[PDB]
Amino acid sequence: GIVEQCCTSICSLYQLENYCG
Amino acid sequence: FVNQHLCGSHLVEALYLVCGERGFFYTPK
Repeated sequence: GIVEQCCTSICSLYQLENYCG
Repeated sequence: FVNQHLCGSHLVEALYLVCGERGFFYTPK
């Protein structure tokens, strides 16, 4: 999930936007 | 600011800034 993608690995705008409403 | 390791409050802040009025869901577990 988001922690595995953005915290324990390097985040990306692409990924963050997957979590927007 | 988004292309780095972002944990805890730093991740929430990035979601806030990116998503704007769309809002977001933060599910760490």
